[PDB]
Amino acid sequence: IIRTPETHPLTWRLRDDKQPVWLDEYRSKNGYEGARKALTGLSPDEIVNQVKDAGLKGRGGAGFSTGLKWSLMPKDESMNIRYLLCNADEMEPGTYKDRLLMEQLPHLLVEGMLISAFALKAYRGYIFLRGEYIEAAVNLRRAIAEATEAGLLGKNIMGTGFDFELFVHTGAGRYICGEETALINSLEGRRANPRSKPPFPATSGAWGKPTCVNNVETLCNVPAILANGVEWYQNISKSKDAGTKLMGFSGRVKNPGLWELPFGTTAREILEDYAGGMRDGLKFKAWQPGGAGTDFLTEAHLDLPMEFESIGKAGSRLGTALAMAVDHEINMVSLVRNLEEFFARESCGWCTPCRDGLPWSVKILRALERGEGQPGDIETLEQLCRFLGPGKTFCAHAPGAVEPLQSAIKYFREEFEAGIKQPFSNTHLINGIQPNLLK
Amino acid sequence: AFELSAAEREAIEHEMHHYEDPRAASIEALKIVQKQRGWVPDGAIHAIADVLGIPASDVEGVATFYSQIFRQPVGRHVIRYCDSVVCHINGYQGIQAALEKKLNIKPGQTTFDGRFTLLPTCCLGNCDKGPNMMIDEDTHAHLTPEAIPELLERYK
Amino acid sequence: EMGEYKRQDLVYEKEDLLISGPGKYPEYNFYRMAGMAIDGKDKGEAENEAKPIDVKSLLP
Amino acid sequence: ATIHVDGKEYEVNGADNLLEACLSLGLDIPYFCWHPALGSVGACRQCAVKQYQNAEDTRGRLVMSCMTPASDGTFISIDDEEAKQFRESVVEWLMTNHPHDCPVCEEGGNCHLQDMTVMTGHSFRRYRFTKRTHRNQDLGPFISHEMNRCIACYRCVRYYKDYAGGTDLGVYGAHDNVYFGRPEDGTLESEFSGNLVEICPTGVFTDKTHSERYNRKWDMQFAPSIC
Ligand SMILES: Cc1cc2nc3c(=O)[nH]c(=O)nc-3n(C[C@H](O)[C@H](O)[C@H](O)COP(=O)(O)O)c2cc1C
Ligand code: SF4
Ligand code: SF4
Ligand code: SF4
Ligand code: FES
Ligand code: FES
Repeated sequence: IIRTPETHPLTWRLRDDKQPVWLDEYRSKNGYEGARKALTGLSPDEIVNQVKDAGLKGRGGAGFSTGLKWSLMPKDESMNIRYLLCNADEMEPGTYKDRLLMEQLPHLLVEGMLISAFALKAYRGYIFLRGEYIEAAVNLRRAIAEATEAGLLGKNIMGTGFDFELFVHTGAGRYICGEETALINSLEGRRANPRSKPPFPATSGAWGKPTCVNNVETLCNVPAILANGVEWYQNISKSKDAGTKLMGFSGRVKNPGLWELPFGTTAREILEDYAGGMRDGLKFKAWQPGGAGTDFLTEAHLDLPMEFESIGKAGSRLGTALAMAVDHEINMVSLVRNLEEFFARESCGWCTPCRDGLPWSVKILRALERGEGQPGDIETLEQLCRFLGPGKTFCAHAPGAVEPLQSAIKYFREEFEAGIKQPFSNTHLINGIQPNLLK
Repeated sequence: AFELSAAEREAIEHEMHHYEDPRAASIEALKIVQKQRGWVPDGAIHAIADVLGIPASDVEGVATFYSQIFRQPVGRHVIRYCDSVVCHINGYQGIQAALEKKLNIKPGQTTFDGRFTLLPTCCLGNCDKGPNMMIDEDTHAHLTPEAIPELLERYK
Repeated sequence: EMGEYKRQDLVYEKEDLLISGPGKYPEYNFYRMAGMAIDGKDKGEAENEAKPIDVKSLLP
Repeated sequence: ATIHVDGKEYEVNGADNLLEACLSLGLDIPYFCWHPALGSVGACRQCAVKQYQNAEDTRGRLVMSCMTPASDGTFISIDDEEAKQFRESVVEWLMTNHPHDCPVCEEGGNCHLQDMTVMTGHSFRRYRFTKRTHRNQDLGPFISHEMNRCIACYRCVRYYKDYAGGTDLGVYGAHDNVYFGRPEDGTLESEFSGNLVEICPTGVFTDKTHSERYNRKWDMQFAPSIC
């Protein structure tokens, strides 16, 4: 499968031996020309308007447009200290796009942060990276050094006068650090408890200064827009989401991997053609479209385009667009138990519903695994689903945690009632006291 | 009886130079101490506190908040196997059973000779090549329970 | 049969109320249910109580 | 500013949040993490009320009344069924890991968690699994520590650090293993550390001097005196 630059704006310059493309090869393969055009012939407001016209949405699953987020900066010159943050955490399970895209293409991310910092007048950028990406950290630091010695970073960048510095902040392995307010809190060396919005980070973010936090894939889509134009960027595919996306299936498939595809591509073409369908003797039962924090879907929803709006009314989220396939042999009770165990061991411990309701669901699913379920457990899980929705908890970790549970209850309720065996016992007999035998 | 070395202190100061608030270098200071020592002892919290200038309560909260910052002593190698959902579909439990019948320990304890420390960990970002397991500097993928005895014996 | 001669002798102190055995309830023990640690009962040894996990433990 | 609570009109200060505005009128809203002297953080998720967008609405939205300003013409409901069920569920979640310690606890009869449990009307237990436990520290001669009774409302750390300026108390731990205390043993060196026995809504921090010769609040004879 070939990858021309016209339909693969991110992965066309990859190498077959999975080696990192360094500064000379990247510059040979149309490197920093968009950054040069932006920093020479374009005002920062012109770049912001071009990004807004390009319709660049948030690649982190939120779907928020990048132009509107960049337009939320105050116009005051007194608040001149502005910050750019790259969310290279990627702590969500079933998400491996950032590792591939920054292990062999770090200069693309460097150029994207350079353009996004010049468009926001931010003098400092921080790549908040997870601690498990050792090779990616080494490649990113080497790329930063190569850009610094070539004059692409630091003071008086390419003779323009804009001064920008780049740093890589390696995280210490916490899933809630991917939340942008919690990313700011973890960046400041604090416990990564999230912050309450309003105020948004665009007004008071990193150390009170205005801050823009962007995903890795958005900052990699930026140089393609700034180098190959905007009207070309909107003419990649006839869909409601301009640009491409790193998409692919994983989990007991013939060819698990990552491919750059335009929006509107249905999941069956990703499964049956790119992933080669299921393995031998494995019948497809369910799939998750956007990682561990999204609603499960069945084979009926497999013939559906993978867009934000297409999956939004389908009853799930597009997310990171890295789908997971589940066959029959995996018990859904054990799968949801592992999901809730991950979400209950990676909570930040700030607010009551997530902190003191995810262990209850974990214990209920553990009892359902061993056949120790009691009448009133599925109702408790449904109550947890009802009372951990958007706005009930302090941050958005818990709605995304309870979405797979509600989807497995909606679509696979027969496997949950197979774990309820013993009657509801909560009290033991006390001799001398006749119990209140309620009805 | 904890004394910070000169190399650790100058590395902490160099990390402090990259932030306008010295509190922001607490995570990297803890990781530097953990890399130089294997684990973060009790006096290292106070040492990082009076090097940075922040109270030791914040340093202790940061150290105990993150899972990859160790506060209890470990072995010379830390086995960190992914127990998340894609490796569950790929069957990490056979790999865990192989590790348990080899090391004869439980997840969270260390061997009697202090060689390996068995630990479950979060998603390693290698879900397409699942299951995966992390030793101190290497990430191994496409795991089988039969290859675990060959994999563990090369780490002394 | 608690009739007395002097009204002051109807004030039963702690030694006049404490009996040798459990009385009408023969098996209930409150401190097996309570969460406070006492002699012979450490934290986590009470009914429906897990063992205490330290914050410095290596588990995530 | 003008608010409408349960179809009743009230006049409140426009710069106050909804929780303190409704508490000043005598209306009852359960709350843990909010204190008048410390501000609002939105932690405990106990102060939920159903806010309507305009005068004629039926859906509403569950909002944190400690985090919601009491602006002009604000239509809210306290005694809605969804809000009351959510508050009872929050109390029930706080009661899953709570020790069976009320008779042997120095905060019994003075406990904010007891009053908020009774006020939300939660008296039936269905959580049947194990309850987490914590070791107790030694905080000095004045403050007695019992971390089992904590509900993780962050009042202690907020007061002791933002208000009292103390440096040796903080929050440690993780998802449900949060520990509020010193990093080791020793006396709290703050000169205003004694207010923790009233800031803490539970029996975590207790007056050890009172706990030596202990009696309950209804058995006390008080007088308004000067120190
Ligand atoms: C629990 C949680 C975890 C998140 N983890 C990540 C992450 O690992 N990477 C990421 O880019 N965004 C993550 N996000 C989304 C961020 O809050 C935010 O949307 C993102 O950093 C920037 O949005 P953007 O896509 O417009 O750039 C997470 C959100 C939540 C609630
Ligand atoms: S839902 Fe609450 S406790 Fe859970 S991660 Fe978010 S803020 Fe933290
Ligand atoms: S110790 Fe008390 S004040 Fe502190 S968080 Fe727990 S319940 Fe709140
Ligand atoms: S803090 Fe309150 S609820 Fe907890 S044991 Fe004491 S009196 Fe009971
Ligand atoms: S789920 Fe194991 S590497 Fe991602
Ligand atoms: S009082 Fe509002 S959430 Fe705690």
